Amino acid sequence: DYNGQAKCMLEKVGNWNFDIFLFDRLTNGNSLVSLTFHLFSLHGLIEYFHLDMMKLRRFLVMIQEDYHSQNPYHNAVHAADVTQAMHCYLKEPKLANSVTPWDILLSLIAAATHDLDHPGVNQPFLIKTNHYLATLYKNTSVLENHHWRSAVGLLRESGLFSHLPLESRQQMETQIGALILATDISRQNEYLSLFRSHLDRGDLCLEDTRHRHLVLQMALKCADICNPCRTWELSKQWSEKVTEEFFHQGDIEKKYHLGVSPLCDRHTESIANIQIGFMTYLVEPLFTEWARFSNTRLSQTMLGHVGLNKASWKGLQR
Ligand SMILES: CCn1c(NC(C)C)nc2c(-c3cccnc3)csc2c1=O
Ligand SMILES: [Mg+2]
Ligand SMILES: [Zn+2]
Repeated sequence: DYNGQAKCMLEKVGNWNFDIFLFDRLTNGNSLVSLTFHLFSLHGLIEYFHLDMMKLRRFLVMIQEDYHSQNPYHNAVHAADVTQAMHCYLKEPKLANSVTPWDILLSLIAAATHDLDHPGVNQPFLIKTNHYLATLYKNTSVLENHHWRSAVGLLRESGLFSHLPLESRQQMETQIGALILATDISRQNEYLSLFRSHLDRGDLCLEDTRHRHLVLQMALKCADICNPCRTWELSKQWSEKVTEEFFHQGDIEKKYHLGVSPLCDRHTESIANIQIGFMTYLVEPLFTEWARFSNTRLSQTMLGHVGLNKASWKGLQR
């Protein structure tokens, strides 16, 4: 029965109300591999790049298995969700009419690997505990650099693009890296201001690769924080999961006298308040600029869901 209904759900992979949780349940935890394999096929990439499907499945599996399923939030299902959202944005007319198969290929791989091997604790925690990653990357986008170099290790190991020129492989690594690093939420002000200027100037030229890759970076930043732009039933689950993971980092900081990070203290913070401030200060500003770039039904739908989800969280207060 379950393999049947999964196939059926994928017919609706371009829907904003896709249900990634049911999809992962139906596939016995195989959502990222199964979703992304399908999108590679849907976007024609297996033919366009003469990909061996056996190596494709192996690469996708090494990615999926390199997420920590025991993280409440940062696991392969969040990756699969971000990949499905990215696919919806690639379908928006300004992207659909300018992106190349190569852009589509990098965007999906970057979405799929953007949180690879995430340890379930944030950058200030890794820095203050002297984790080896923080030294390796000199305290700068420590997580994102880790996800990226981990992704480059899987690309090399899989041999999936071994038949393409070395220079193409290197460029793939570099452009994926610029996409993943854009997901460092602590640098949102820099990406959002740059984006907002171009949008004020009206100077973006989507047949220019540099401009188009800045837009793709904005698209991936959207995909990564679009949980509140989903339906209430989806958004509620993501908010519980994200909060569980934050509160767990707080319990460790409390137990070991590490200093409790903002948002991680279960005794002074609530799920509702955490969501409301996140929506006001990070989600709405990004999605309002995004809706100026791509002024479509999808962008309105996304922003209506934020307004609605925000009223729900206020409702659940006093
Ligand atoms: C969409 C999942 N998500 C993420 N994703 C970040 C981790 C990319 N961040 C936050 C924050 C937050 C607020 C302030 C500063 N840093 C994080 C509050 S709620 C929330 C959330 O639901
Ligand atoms: Mg991340
Ligand atoms: Zn993420």
